[PDB]
Amino acid sequence: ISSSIQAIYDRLDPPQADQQVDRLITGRLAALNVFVSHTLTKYTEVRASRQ
Amino acid sequence: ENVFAVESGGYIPSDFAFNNWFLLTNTSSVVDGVVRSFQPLLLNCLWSVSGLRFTTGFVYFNGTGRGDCKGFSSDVLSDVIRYNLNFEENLRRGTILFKTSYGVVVFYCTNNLGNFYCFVNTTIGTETTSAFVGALPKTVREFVISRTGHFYINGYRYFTLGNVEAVNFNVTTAETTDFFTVALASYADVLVNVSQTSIANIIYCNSVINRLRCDQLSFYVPDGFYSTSPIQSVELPVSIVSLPVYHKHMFIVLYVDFKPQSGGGKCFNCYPAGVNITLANFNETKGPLCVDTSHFTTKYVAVYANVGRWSASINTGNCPFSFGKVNNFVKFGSVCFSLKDIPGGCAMPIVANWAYSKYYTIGTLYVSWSDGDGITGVPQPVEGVSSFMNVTLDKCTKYNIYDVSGVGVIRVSNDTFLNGITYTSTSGNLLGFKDVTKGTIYSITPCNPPDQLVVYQQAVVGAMLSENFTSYGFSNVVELPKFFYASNGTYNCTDAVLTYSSFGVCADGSIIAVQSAIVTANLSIPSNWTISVQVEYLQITSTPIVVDCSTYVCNGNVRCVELLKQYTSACKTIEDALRNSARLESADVSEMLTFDKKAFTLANVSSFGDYNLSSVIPSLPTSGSRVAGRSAIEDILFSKIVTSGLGTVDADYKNCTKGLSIADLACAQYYNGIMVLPGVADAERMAMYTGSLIGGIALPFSLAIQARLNYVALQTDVLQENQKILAASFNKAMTNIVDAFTGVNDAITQTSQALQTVATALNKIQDVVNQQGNSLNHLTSQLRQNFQAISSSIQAIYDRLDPPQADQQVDRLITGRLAALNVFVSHTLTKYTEVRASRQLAQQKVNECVKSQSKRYGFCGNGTHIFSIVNAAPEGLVFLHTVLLPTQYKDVEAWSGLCVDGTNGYVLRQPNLALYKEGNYYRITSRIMFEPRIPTMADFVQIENCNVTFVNISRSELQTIVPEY
Amino acid sequence: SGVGVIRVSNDTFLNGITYTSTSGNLLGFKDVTKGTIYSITPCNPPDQLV
Amino acid sequence: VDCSTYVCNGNVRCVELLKQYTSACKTIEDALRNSARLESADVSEMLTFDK
Amino acid sequence: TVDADYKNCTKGLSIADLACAQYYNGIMVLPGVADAERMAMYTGSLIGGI
Amino acid sequence: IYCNSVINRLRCDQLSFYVPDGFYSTSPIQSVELPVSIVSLPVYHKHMFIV
Ligand SMILES: *[C@@H]1O[C@H](CO)[C@@H](O[C@@H]2O[C@H](CO)[C@@H](O[C@@H]3O[C@H](CO[C@H]4O[C@H](CO)[C@@H](O)[C@H](O[C@H]5O[C@H](CO)[C@@H](O)[C@H](O)[C@@H]5O)[C@@H]4O)[C@@H](O)[C@H](O[C@H]4O[C@H](CO)[C@@H](O)[C@H](O)[C@@H]4O[C@H]4O[C@H](CO)[C@@H](O)[C@H](O)[C@@H]4O)[C@@H]3O)[C@H](O)[C@H]2NC(C)=O)[C@H](O)[C@H]1NC(C)=O
Ligand SMILES: *[C@@H]1O[C@H](CO)[C@@H](O[C@@H]2O[C@H](CO)[C@@H](O[C@@H]3O[C@H](CO)[C@@H](O)[C@H](O)[C@@H]3O)[C@H](O)[C@H]2NC(C)=O)[C@H](O)[C@H]1NC(C)=O
Ligand SMILES: *[C@@H]1O[C@H](CO)[C@@H](O[C@@H]2O[C@H](CO)[C@@H](O)[C@H](O)[C@H]2NC(C)=O)[C@H](O)[C@H]1NC(C)=O
Ligand SMILES: *[C@@H]1O[C@H](CO)[C@@H](O[C@@H]2O[C@H](CO)[C@@H](O)[C@H](O)[C@H]2NC(C)=O)[C@H](O)[C@H]1NC(C)=O
Ligand SMILES: *[C@@H]1O[C@H](CO)[C@@H](O[C@@H]2O[C@H](CO)[C@@H](O)[C@H](O)[C@H]2NC(C)=O)[C@H](O)[C@H]1NC(C)=O
Ligand SMILES: *[C@@H]1O[C@H](CO)[C@@H](O)[C@H](O)[C@H]1NC(C)=O
Ligand SMILES: *[C@@H]1O[C@H](CO)[C@@H](O)[C@H](O)[C@H]1NC(C)=O
Ligand SMILES: *[C@@H]1O[C@H](CO)[C@@H](O)[C@H](O)[C@H]1NC(C)=O
Ligand SMILES: *[C@@H]1O[C@H](CO)[C@@H](O)[C@H](O)[C@H]1NC(C)=O
Ligand SMILES: *[C@@H]1O[C@H](CO)[C@@H](O)[C@H](O)[C@H]1NC(C)=O
Ligand SMILES: *[C@@H]1O[C@H](CO)[C@@H](O)[C@H](O)[C@H]1NC(C)=O
Ligand SMILES: *[C@@H]1O[C@H](CO)[C@@H](O)[C@H](O)[C@H]1NC(C)=O
Ligand SMILES: *[C@@H]1O[C@H](CO)[C@@H](O)[C@H](O)[C@H]1NC(C)=O
Ligand SMILES: *[C@@H]1O[C@H](CO)[C@@H](O)[C@H](O)[C@H]1NC(C)=O
Ligand SMILES: *[C@@H]1O[C@H](CO)[C@@H](O)[C@H](O)[C@H]1NC(C)=O
Ligand SMILES: *[C@@H]1O[C@H](CO)[C@@H](O)[C@H](O)[C@H]1NC(C)=O
Ligand SMILES: *[C@@H]1O[C@H](CO)[C@@H](O)[C@H](O)[C@H]1NC(C)=O
Ligand SMILES: *[C@@H]1O[C@H](CO)[C@@H](O)[C@H](O)[C@H]1NC(C)=O
Repeated sequence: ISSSIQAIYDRLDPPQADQQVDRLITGRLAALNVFVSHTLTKYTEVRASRQ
Repeated sequence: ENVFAVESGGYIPSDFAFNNWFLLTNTSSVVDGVVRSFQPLLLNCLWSVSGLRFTTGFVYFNGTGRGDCKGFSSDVLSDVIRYNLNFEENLRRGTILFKTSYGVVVFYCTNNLGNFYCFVNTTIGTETTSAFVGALPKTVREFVISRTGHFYINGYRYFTLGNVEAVNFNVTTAETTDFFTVALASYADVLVNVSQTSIANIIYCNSVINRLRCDQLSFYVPDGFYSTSPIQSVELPVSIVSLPVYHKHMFIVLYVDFKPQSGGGKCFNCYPAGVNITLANFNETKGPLCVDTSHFTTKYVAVYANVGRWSASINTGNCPFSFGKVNNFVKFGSVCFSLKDIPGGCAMPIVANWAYSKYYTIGTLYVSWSDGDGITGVPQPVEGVSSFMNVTLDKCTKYNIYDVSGVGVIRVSNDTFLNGITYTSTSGNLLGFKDVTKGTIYSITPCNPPDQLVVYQQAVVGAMLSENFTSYGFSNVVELPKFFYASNGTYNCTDAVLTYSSFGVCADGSIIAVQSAIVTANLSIPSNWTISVQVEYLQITSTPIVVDCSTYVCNGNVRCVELLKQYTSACKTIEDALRNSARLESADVSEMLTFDKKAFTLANVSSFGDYNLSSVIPSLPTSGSRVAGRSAIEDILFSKIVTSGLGTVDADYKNCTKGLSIADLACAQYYNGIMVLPGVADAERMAMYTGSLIGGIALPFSLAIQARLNYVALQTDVLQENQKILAASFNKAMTNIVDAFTGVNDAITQTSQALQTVATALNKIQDVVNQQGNSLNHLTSQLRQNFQAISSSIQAIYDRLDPPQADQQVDRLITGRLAALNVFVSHTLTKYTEVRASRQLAQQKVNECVKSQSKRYGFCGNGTHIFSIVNAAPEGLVFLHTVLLPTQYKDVEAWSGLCVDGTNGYVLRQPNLALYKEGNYYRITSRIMFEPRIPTMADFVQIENCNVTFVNISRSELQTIVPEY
Repeated sequence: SGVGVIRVSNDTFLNGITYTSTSGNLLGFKDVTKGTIYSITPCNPPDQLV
Repeated sequence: VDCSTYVCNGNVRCVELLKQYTSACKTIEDALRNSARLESADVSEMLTFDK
Repeated sequence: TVDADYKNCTKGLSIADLACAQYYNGIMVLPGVADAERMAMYTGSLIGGI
Repeated sequence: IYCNSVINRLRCDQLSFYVPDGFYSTSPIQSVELPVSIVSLPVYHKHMFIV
């Protein structure tokens, strides 16, 4: 429904709200896992550059 | 008796066996694992009753009527009563009675198909509606009643009774030896270690450190820096801001009335009598009731009594909001309600239910809307043209500001901006807003932004804060260039146990920053030499993991596998990335682990005399089935480190379908298609490699070890005093580090240089084990997650649905589970790249330190190096380095210049060193050190002069300097 | 629900009626009337081919 | 990254729901922490001094 | 930004700059491992090596 | 090729006419139809047909 997680809880009964929020949790954990790959990649490239 | 005194505050003492106390469940009790849950394990009172006599009593969850409590007490409203039974007549006679808010309920069991069945006598008005409820589980050892009427027997919820005031349990006891304990308990938040489906040990997530254990599912937390946000204030003011608007106002009031059936002539639970429902002002001759006004409010009115176990409610049904919840500033372009169906609108069922066990849509509310705005739902009435702004400055607040909502601290701010009315980050969070009527700018700070905690030896030793006051109960704060730091630090330490960029933290939690032969001189030199053994660990490998992608994704379901084929090469690319990287680890480690039979037979205590290397040489093959076995320090190390509850890598598949017992983690993850390959570095091949490499120093053996001293010290250190006493000193140092691995022994500061390295090594090894466990846990646990489908159980989808519709549900699970694999592949490949660097460092450490004698400083221990020992460790090699250190540190004087035949003078161009004379010898050494090592040609230049600051010598006495001048 | 081989097993456990992995798969169950414990093995777990 | 704060924006109901994502945050944030510790070690080793 | 400084991010006297705004999202840039002082020290020593 | 033999199934499931030397995971094909087993807690068997 929204990116504003508080707005989901403002709108909905908790059983239905939690299944909306599971979409945001699953998305945001994927967004972190992408950023971790960017970060680790850059450290490996930089480790070669430092050597 | 096996019963205990409750600790003050209500906790269960950490040594307790949990002998017949069960982890409660609504379903699916875990076999082995670490789990975090709310459980009734915080105890408000506990006592026992014993079968010499019997007493019958009614115990109220408010604590009334309880027994004589042990160790501690509290008078709060309990959530649960636990009865724990020592004895064998179980529930097969006697009764349990519940004073329910409307009457007495009796539970009892009977066998009058020779086994026992259980029945509940709900009694109302003195008519008894006796009901069956289940078979009795065979050996009742615990049963538990919640205040909300859940009844758990042996840790499973057999049924529910609805709210209870008081419980009585009534028994006649065959012996004086019979007893049961009783406990009144409250739901508390705990981390639990479960083995063979029984509680082994627990911790409570109450203290700052235990919360950091719980939130990482680990009983041990490795040293490091951990992010945490402190728990937020339990209830919050509300603040509201909006643009002024004409306050035309409306109430949507919904009234629900219904009656029970009664007297059994119409059966009390069977369908609601007397149902009446209305909206106010729903004159349906006008059509659906519509919100004409700018602000509206929703009210639900319960006209019915809560007679018996009857309840009623609105539910969201299929709407993107709930009735009631639309009062929270939800906005619409138009919204309308009806009790007759309306087109395109969702419907909210007006549900009555009895006992949460029979449910009736006594009506429904039909609701329809346009998105947009001009209609807002609000908590309470409003009037006129003027509109309030309601704000709670400087306190954490729940806000709805210009139709944006969240939680934070609202504060008036020094900025002025012409533009806009709300200000936001890239992430769309509110950062501030403008009071449009007044031109003031307010800023939003999230209350409890993340702090960061420094953990060292499983206490929080300090914290890093965005503000200048002592969170976490620390004593003092200091400013630093980019944050505040808070600690119980005395600022009187110099050795850092952790480092974080430019900053070192010492063991007190206190924080710090980190970084002559020319002269007739007085300089300070060790007249005695002492040796220390220093310990370092490098990971050599990680146990390769290969996943059968088809089995992981589809759980073996045949329809799923046919659908998975459409994901062209998706499995192929995942599983081949894991296979290729496993093949490279196997090649590299197998290349590294050499052997040499000659050196291996020499690698023995017989070959070392005074030097008690007995603890580090590989053991004889007492089994005969091997060339070698683990050393004493290897067995201590492998046994001292707890294999993770989150996922094993010591897998063995040859029992996983013989099936004589319920699967351990190794088989349980193999069922999910995850295979740990056999370790590339077998304990035999490690003992062979390591033994050969220790034997490489025997290639007279103590005299060769003494020759390694001679690179520091020629003349003195071959004297029997040094030969014997340095060997005795080595044996003492070895005795200290083998004790330190064997068990916790306190380090004084002098031993702490060595003993901190042992503590550092064990924390690094336990961290490697725990990271491997977590990586594997995150993969297996994702199978439990349903990716916006009906269920994670792929067979259940096919049980429910026609194949065309089922396959589109399953595509959600396939897409999710292929993403979960792709994440695990990145974890795995990352760890192999980190380990490849660690392995490369380790094999050059083997060359320089272990085989050679390293000429570097600080590369093998903080001290002057003589030799190294290696041993196996978890996924690892561990190193012992032996190093020589100043003692009896005092003046030994040093000379600029030497005067030759009393007539010619010698001046020296070797500033890296110090030059000194003793016992008819002259010796040149690093500026503060006691190396009896001789000077050389072209260190000295010669002049037709002498000075009184020189020493005096003939051209034959020059032989003490060199034979060459 | 699922597919697998159900087998009577040597274990005894007091707790629960169903037993599960971290992945939420059934690993076994208890016949509540009789106190026997049964274990579930998935038929055709992955082998590996050279 | 504080994975809990990134995913849930500090909302308390969300954090209780996020606990069900067993070790998902733990593996993200420990990968970032371990790699940060290695960068700090390597650069701190490289940047010598001689008065 | 990566030139972060957290010691103003809750004093709150002005609306957050990017450094605080991303810290609100739980993203922390650690202090640079190579401080301008430690760089000047390393570099100076290494130029002095001639 | 026809995905009938053990090796040809391993070719087909990798979309390759050539399979490189190595170790390949496979689960053998399952029995074509299955008995049904049912377990449930005892309950009062009041019964109805929706025809
Ligand atoms: C099998 O399934 C059943 C359901 O079929 C599960 O039953 C539920 O279990 C959960 C816990 O897992 C229960 O929640 C806890 O209930 C405690 C008692 O709550 C009742 O009384 C309080 C007032 O005393 C009411 O507020 C509750 O709810 C009502 O009020 C809210 C207000 O928002 C309404 O929304 C509801 O509609 C109700 O009208 C209940 O009537 C309660 O104390 C407990 O609170 C702690 O935990 C929450 C988070 O879960 C914290 O926010 C809160 O701050 C409390 O924790 C802190 O406070 C304690 C105080 O001593 C301190 O020690 C610490 O500081 C601590 O951090 C929580 O709400 C739920 O009520 C229950 N439902 C039913 C219907 O029974 C079973 O548990 C499950 N079994 C297993 C084994 O999994
Ligand atoms: C979680 O709970 C289980 C069960 O208590 C713990 O496993 C047990 O751990 C103990 C040591 O804490 C092991 O005991 C040792 O076993 C060896 C080998 O038999 C023996 O030589 C030692 O003298 C000692 O007895 C025990 O074997 C092990 N039991 C099982 C069934 O695994 C586990 O360690 C707990 N985890 C945590 C983090 O608390
Ligand atoms: C616990 O709840 C019980 C039941 O409501 C309370 O006991 C009753 O209290 C009323 C008012 O004093 C009396 O009329 C009843 O006769 C009491 N019954 C019994 C058996 O005592 C009790 O007072 C409550 N206790 C606490 C600590 O709140
Ligand atoms: C629970 O209620 C049932 C039904 O009222 C009780 O069983 C009846 O008890 C009376 C008196 O002994 C007998 O006349 C009936 O023939 C019984 N009916 C059946 C079906 O057995 C039962 O005794 C109550 N449970 C108790 C008191 O433990
Ligand atoms: C830092 O010092 C403070 C005292 O200045 C310690 O505070 C105690 O904490 C324990 C555990 O919560 C309490 O039982 C005590 O009552 C507290 N004492 C006071 C005076 O507040 C704190 O534990 C110390 N922390 C560390 C890690 O050293
Ligand atoms: C208590 O249990 C005994 C079992 O012998 C039974 O005879 C008695 O009627 C019970 N009394 C109550 C009040 O449940
Ligand atoms: C119930 O079990 C007891 C146990 O000895 C037995 O004596 C009695 O006959 C049984 N009653 C029945 C089957 O009705
Ligand atoms: C239904 O309930 C409402 C609210 O109490 C009331 O106005 C109305 O008279 C009741 N009866 C009918 C037939 O609507
Ligand atoms: C602000 O909201 C609170 C919440 O109860 C209320 O008590 C107070 O009257 C409100 N102030 C104004 C100006 O409406
Ligand atoms: C505060 O506001 C005034 C006027 O906007 C400005 O001169 C001053 O520099 C500001 N100081 C800070 C710290 O924002
Ligand atoms: C921070 O706290 C300390 C100790 O109370 C105090 O001396 C100092 O003035 C405070 N302010 C700053 C900016 O350091
Ligand atoms: C502070 O450290 C110095 C040097 O180690 C020591 O002499 C002194 O005793 C220490 N003081 C305390 C009490 O920590
Ligand atoms: C060590 O050497 C001695 C003889 O030098 C020999 O008797 C003994 O068996 C050897 N021990 C081992 C385990 O190699
Ligand atoms: C070597 O040290 C170990 C320490 O446990 C001891 O058991 C052994 O007897 C010692 N052997 C010699 C030759 O000193
Ligand atoms: C495998 O089963 C056999 C049965 O003979 C047993 O002896 C062995 O200990 C079991 N091993 C494991 C790791 O389950
Ligand atoms: C190295 O050892 C010396 C002498 O024990 C000690 O003063 C110094 O602080 C140590 N430095 C490190 C980095 O361990
Ligand atoms: C089989 O069960 C009995 C009793 O539970 C136990 O003594 C025995 O050790 C078990 N053996 C195995 C291999 O599970
Ligand atoms: C932080 O606030 C202080 C207020 O005294 C100000 O002097 C300083 O310039 C600010 N620094 C940053 C980076 O915001």
